[PDB]
Amino acid sequence: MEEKRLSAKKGLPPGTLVYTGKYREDFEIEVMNYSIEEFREFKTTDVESVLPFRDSSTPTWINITGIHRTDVVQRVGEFFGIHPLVLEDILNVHQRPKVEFFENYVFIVLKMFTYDKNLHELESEQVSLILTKNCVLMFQEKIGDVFDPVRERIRYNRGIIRKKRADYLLYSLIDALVDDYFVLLEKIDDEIDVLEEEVLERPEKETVQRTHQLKRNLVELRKTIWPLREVLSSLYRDVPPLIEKETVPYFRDVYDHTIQIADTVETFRDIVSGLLDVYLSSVSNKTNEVMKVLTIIATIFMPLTFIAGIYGMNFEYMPELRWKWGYPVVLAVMGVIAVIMVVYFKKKKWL
Amino acid sequence: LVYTGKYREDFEIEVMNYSIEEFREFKTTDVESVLPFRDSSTPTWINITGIHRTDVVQRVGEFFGIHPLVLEDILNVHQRPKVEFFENYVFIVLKMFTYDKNLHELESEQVSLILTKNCVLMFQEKIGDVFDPVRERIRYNRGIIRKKRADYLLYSLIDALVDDYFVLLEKIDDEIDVLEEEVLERPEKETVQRTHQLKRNLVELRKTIWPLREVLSSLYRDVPPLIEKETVPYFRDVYDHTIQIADTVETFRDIVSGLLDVYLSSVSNKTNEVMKVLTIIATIFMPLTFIAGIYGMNFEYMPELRWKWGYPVVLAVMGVIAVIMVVYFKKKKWL
Amino acid sequence: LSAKKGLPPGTLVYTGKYREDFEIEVMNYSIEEFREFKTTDVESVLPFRDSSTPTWINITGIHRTDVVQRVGEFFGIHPLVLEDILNVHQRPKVEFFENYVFIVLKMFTYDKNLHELESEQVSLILTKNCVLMFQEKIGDVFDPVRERIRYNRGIIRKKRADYLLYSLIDALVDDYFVLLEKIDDEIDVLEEEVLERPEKETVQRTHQLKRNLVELRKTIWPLREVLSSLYRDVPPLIEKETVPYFRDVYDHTIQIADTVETFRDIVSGLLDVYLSSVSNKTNEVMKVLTIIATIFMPLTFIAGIYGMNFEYMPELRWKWGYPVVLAVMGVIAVIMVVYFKKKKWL
Amino acid sequence: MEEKRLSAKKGLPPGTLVYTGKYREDFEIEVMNYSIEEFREFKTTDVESVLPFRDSSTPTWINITGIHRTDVVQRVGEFFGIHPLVLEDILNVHQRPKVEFFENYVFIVLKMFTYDKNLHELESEQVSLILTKNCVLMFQEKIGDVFDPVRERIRYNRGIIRKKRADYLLYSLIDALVDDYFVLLEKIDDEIDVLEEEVLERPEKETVQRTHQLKRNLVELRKTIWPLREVLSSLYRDVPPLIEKETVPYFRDVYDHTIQIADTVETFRDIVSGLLDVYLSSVSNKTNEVMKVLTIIATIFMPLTFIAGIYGMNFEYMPELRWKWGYPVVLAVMGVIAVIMVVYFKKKKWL
Amino acid sequence: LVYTGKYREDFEIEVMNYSIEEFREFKTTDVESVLPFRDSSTPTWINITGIHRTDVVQRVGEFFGIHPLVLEDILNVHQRPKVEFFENYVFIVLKMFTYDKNLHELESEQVSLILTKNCVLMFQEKIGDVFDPVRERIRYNRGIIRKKRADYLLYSLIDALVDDYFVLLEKIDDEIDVLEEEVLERPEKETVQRTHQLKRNLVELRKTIWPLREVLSSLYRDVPPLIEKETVPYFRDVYDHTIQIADTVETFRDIVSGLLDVYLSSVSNKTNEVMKVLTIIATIFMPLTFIAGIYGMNFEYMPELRWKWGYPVVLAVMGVIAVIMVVYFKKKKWL
Amino acid sequence: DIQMTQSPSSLSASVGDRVTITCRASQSVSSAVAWYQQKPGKAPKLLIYSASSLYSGVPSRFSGSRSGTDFTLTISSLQPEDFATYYCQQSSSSLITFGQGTKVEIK
Amino acid sequence: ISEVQLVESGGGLVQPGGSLRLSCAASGFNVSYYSIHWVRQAPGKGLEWVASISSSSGSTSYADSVKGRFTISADTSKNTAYLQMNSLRAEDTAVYYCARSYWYYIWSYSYGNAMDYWGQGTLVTVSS
Ligand SMILES: [Mg+2]
Ligand SMILES: [Mg+2]
Repeated sequence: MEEKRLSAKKGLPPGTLVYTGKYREDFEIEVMNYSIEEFREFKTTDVESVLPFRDSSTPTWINITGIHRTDVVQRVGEFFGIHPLVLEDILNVHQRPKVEFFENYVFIVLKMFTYDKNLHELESEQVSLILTKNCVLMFQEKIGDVFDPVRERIRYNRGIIRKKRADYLLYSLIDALVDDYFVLLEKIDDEIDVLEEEVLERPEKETVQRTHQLKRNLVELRKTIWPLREVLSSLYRDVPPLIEKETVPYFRDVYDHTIQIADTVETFRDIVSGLLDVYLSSVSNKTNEVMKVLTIIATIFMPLTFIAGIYGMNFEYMPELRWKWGYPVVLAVMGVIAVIMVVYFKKKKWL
Repeated sequence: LVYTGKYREDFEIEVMNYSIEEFREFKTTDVESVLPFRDSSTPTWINITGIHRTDVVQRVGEFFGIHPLVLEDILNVHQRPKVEFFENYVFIVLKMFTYDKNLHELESEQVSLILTKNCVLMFQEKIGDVFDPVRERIRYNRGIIRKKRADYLLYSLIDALVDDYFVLLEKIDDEIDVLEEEVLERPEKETVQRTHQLKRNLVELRKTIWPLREVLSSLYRDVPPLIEKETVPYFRDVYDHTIQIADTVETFRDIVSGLLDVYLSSVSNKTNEVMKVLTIIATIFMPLTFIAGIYGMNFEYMPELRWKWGYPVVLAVMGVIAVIMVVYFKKKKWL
Repeated sequence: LSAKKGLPPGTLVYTGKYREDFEIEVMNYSIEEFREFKTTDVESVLPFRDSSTPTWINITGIHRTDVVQRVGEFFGIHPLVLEDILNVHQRPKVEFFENYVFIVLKMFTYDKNLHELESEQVSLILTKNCVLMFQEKIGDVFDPVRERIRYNRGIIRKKRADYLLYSLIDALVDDYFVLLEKIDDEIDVLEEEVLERPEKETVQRTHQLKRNLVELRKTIWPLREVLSSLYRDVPPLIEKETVPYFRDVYDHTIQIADTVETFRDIVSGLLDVYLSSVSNKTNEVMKVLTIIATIFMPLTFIAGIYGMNFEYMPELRWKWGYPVVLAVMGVIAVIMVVYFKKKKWL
Repeated sequence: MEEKRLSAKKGLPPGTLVYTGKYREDFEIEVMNYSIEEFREFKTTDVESVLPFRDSSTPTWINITGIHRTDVVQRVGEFFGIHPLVLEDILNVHQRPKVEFFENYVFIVLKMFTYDKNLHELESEQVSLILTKNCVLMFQEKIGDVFDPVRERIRYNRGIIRKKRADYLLYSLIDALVDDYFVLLEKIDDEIDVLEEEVLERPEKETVQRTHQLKRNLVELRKTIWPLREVLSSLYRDVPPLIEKETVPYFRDVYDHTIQIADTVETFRDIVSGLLDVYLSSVSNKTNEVMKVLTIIATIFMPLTFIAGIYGMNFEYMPELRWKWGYPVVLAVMGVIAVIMVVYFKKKKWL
Repeated sequence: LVYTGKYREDFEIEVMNYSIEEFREFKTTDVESVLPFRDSSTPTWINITGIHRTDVVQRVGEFFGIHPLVLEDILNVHQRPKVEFFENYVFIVLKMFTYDKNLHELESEQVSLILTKNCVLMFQEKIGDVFDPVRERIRYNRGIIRKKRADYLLYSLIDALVDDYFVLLEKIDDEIDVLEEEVLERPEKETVQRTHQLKRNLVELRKTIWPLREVLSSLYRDVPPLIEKETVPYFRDVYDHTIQIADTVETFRDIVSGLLDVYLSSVSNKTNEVMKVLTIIATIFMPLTFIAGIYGMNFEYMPELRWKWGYPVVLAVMGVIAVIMVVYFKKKKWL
Repeated sequence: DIQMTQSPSSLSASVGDRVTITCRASQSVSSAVAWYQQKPGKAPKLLIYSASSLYSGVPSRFSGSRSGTDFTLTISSLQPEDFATYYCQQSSSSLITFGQGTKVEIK
Repeated sequence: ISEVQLVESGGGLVQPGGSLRLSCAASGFNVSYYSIHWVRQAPGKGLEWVASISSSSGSTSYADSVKGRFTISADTSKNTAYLQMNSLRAEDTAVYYCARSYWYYIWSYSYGNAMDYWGQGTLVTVSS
């Protein structure tokens, strides 16, 4: 451990925070300040319209879609007292989920996944949350998230979310993320069902490529889901003063959910390995059949050619004047040995 | 309200009332009129078969004050089993399964039950359940089931279901043993898809059993609202049975995972043996054919003559080269 | 075949593979007084439940339900655990009660020569100061406890029946240690066999070893469950002083589980080792076939070429004739041999 | 039977102090009674002059090397007031890592790992720590540990080891052990990389032999690593009265180090699992090359020997009577067939 | 003391004594020139390129008050980059790289640095280094290098070496892009060898770059009396640069492993193809040459007269059997 | 420094055709190459950045590629408003440099 | 608020050797969080890079052809960057474009920037 400082970079001025991503098509800010009685929501683009809600009596939810504009991120972090290294972590995308507990806020890094049925690619969007005393700050890369049910609960007064503080808002966001992971695993179920129905009767190299792609996706999901278990454990077992003594059982429930998700991921990886093994066994069996045909034809015919060669030389002194002309006896011997070899093959159950 | 169930061939109602002294069995062909109507005086058991007649469910919900949400959740087949608890009744959902020796595919359909004070209600979908021993021991008045209360009947229902799960597990074990013998002794083309399908069935059975173990764990030690405290050991027995079922399913998945690989290994060594035979015959006979071609060349200045029985000399040299080849393979232990 | 079918849950039927013997032997011990006698009469040793000193009761070979029913009725034992004890296809399970505690334990035996695993269940019941165990056969692993109590060694004679229960469980765990050592021996032998000299029976041996390991794990994990239950929650009959010994046995069980998982992983890798070895052997045999064929196909081809039956050829003389073909074929063969030597295929 | 005897001390009463390992050659007893300005080292051989150091009001690091001598361990346990079960745990080499919080002391079981670069092998030496009041006991089997950094910190006041109590010394020992675990992880990574290279390039029998050895080493190492996380989590989460509350964040840092160890070990396990599949694929590629050679030779020389045979039977009606330069034209046909077969194989890119 | 490696012995000494006001530089080839430079308060940079000749390095070893073990380490070129702190100086082991694009070869060269008070030691083994920017900075007073002590010179040398690693990463990035383009589409027999060479180079890179990060960490984390606290942030920056290098190397290795895997898959298809070719060719020909051999025998009775010109009948039956096996191989989708 | 050589320096093509403009780097630039276009009398406009990625607010007909030190801008189909001058630019170093340009006119 | 716009003014006729400063007014964004570039284009010539400035760190970078003469600076309060030209030679007669660039990520070691918005160009001519 050591003191937190803005890490230096080569070919880059010290004060620059760089968005480590590839989504640069959109930007907006969602604000949902809700009390137990009334709530007001809006969408803006000016940064300064959301700064007043830092010292908010009631919980407020700020959703800054689009971090490619680092200016808004830096301004919000400066106004909310966020550490510069935390802002660097927000803009950095190529990193694993984590939390860092500070004096005034907790900083959670999370991942969102979307599965495409065309060519079977898995895409990861990093989402980060900051739980201050009276607000939740959420940053996203691009438009399109999974917290729509939480928004519906906030707007329609379904549940206890309006009667609770920002810690319940954080819990609801994490729960929505876990539900998204469950739906993603269902989609992987559908993909594995398709792969099963294809591999058994249509084996080829494209099936190998698809199987390896699915295995890579499973590896990525495990690598990103294990730190989710770590982070939920650290949330409900190392509770800071920001998180109330209550709502801890909700964090425990989410931890149980992520344990279930990790176990499901492991079983999925085992199943895809089994599919690969089935394909290997099938191609090996085809190789067996080809080997069997080749060795059977060789076993049947090579003795025949060899004996034809033995009696096909020219020495001018051979017992070639025998009863029944000899040559028919040679053919009878060859037929007998050929049918003997065929009978041995039939006894060993080849062809 | 809406169900995905594909079974609508038959519809019937199984209603009967049994008391300490006398028992009645009616099995009316229609709803007619439920004789108890929350009498709470004698132990009763009402069962209905068929879900297409949704009027029965609506009527019993109106009479018994059943929640609309759980009633909607009844008409679901893709939903995993779960449990819910309320003051007047408990919401308990389980599932049925059946395995045959020909189709090699499990048949899945759902049966759920609702428990009320001195009133047991459940919805059945397909006739021919595993409840025959329970019905027979009710009719013949054996054991202590025909004594009092209704939670004992609920335990009997759950116990009959887990016994059906046990017999299905035994059939699965027999199939695994047969398939293992097939893999170890006579591998063939269909065995690999048989193994994969059986692994899929085991995965499905695990994904179904684990929520069942969770439900039976939630039933016990949670201080249920209206259940006699004298029926806890029976819930403990079914919980232990469910735990053993889960462990057996896990072992089944492991054994099938091993079975696929032992099949692949036997296949590979079969390829090895085939190549052993081919290499042996080729190596033994190709040089002999080459020698025969050499000693049959059409050259007129041919050194060979009656060189003290040159033909036996050729036969001797081919014999000795053949024997050295075969002893080389014997030393190599290929044959 | 583990199913009671359509029977009442309070049935006292017995389900055991062995019915040959039915014998009882008991030993009652105190701080300074010890007793040891074997009697086949049930009522001879039955009235010992009203005693202030710990007693050890052994009723082996319970193929008769009447004696176990009488023991349960005299001790005020519920018929459900009577069904539990009178069944052999049950996982090791623990349940508490107001006046006693019921324990299910498994005893094993491994046959090295033929490589099969034998499972036998031993159920221990502790009540006040009475320790009851029931076996299918004769011959138990609790013999070290017998020599401890007989020879007055250790601190077993001073303590109560709780320490006796601990001693019996510890003896069973030690038996698990020794049988797991035998399993490790078999794993070492099988890995050496599957590496150095693969054969047809190695794959069936690997399958059998995996079977034995999975059965062993299925037995051991409930042992972890029962020891955890006895450790975390102390029954009123179990003395508070003897909790650390139960903690020690819990550590023993978790160690057994860890090494069982290790053995499972090794046996899982053994089949990959076998596949690698058989692939190497296939590569070698194909190299041999390729060498022979590449040497001899062109030579017999040329032999056929210089032995055809056309009307005109350089048959009469060609660079002195017959030795030329033999020399050129020898040169071709040596060229192939040196090519293969350069490619180190020989 | 080797020295992995699990059947050792089976028919023995509890609390019997029996050593169950291999190291009996060396013995050494150390004392390091450092204070806020002064320090003392008393490295003696007899246990009779180390007992009065428990009552001293200053931190002390009493290291006893060599647990084969049951006399010294029994005497120290008797005088300090250590339960005989703890002592027999200390002697028992095969003990799983664990932490036990007794009323008067904290007893810790760990393992120290030694690796050989030249020989593909792995060892494991147990170490046990007992923190009782203002002292930290120690028992280890053989000479040679990783706690030289802590000894150097004690000798010269480099850090804060001389300004803290015994629990900080326990921390320093734990951290040194975890750092040695890092370095041995690096060594295992080196051998994993060399195995990947060898499997990819030069497959043989020794490759799969030492790959099996490596898989065994990693499974043993993972089995040992996993309880370490639980031990440290018990160390900082449920704080015992014997650990100062200021030391807890330090143990949290070491716990995070163990988290990283576990993740890296899982990655290594996945790589080693894929290693044998890589080996199978490589050897199959080699047999593909040799069979390509065989198929090429057969293709070039089978039709030619056929058509050599077809001209040479004892037929009288064959136009072999030099109809149109029969011998040279058939040789030219054979050469043309060989050339076109070579061109076909070049088109298929089999050379 | 012996030299482990294999490079050419070219013993050349460079001396660069500099101060804030003005510097002084001379290039000589005698050992005695660098002995009297242990007293000047002005920092002095000493170079000895020809480390092969152990005489000069030994004279340095006894004159500079250092243990012969570090002399053995200096001569040992097969050493990972590690740093040693001593009561009077610091010894740092680094590695310099040179990647030839033509041969795709990644060469290495160990350079060691020793920092005594008011002087810096440096031992190459081949002509040519990458610390020329530091030389220009010292010569032309381009920075604050002449306003600072020898710790700043050590920092500057390490930083220039890190910049060299950055240039190496740029070259390897270009190569990885090209090789990925060649592997993903239009494979060839040389691309696999190129990929193996790239993987070996990346393994060498990581094995030499992780100890560099550890050295920088152990350098700035603790401050020995030789180093001032002023350079600690500078060494922190160098540590961050090494973090960048390590992350890039890891990503590149992952990419290269993916390219290796995509080629490694699908070998059984090639095996099946070569089986198809060999079996089809060898099956339609062995019976044919067998018939040719039977009719090529030397028995006298065999009927070889007229019979519709003779050989037409055997040719006809031969073509018939050939097309029979051709049609058979058309089945099973082989052809 | 680092130099780009953009060829051709003047291109002629008709609407609906495919245009390929390639510029090569004197040394390594790790895909830090961006493309611009400038109609005469107006400031340049960004088209492609990172040598592959299409900018936000430009037509999808434009594309960019990288092959070692070769960078190609390809238009799937020309348009009457696409007849302008195209440039290269490297930004790997702190000193960024432009290609000499490539004009496009009708043919 | 409003749209991003870079505005340049102050470029015009100058005798050779005469120093004139160019100011790049910026609207729609804060100059502190971005890097402001200057780009020069002679009549009938390609684009050429001339200077750069990092306001949040004071880091400057100049092209070789103009290094030492041109000096770049940007005061945060006025939200405008300045490029001071002196000893302006005759070869520098051109039109000056002021731009704004953002950093993007390729690999851990490699970074590159691209210019979103340009101005309109001040025609700095040198004659007599
Ligand atoms: Mg012939
Ligand atoms: Mg002939």
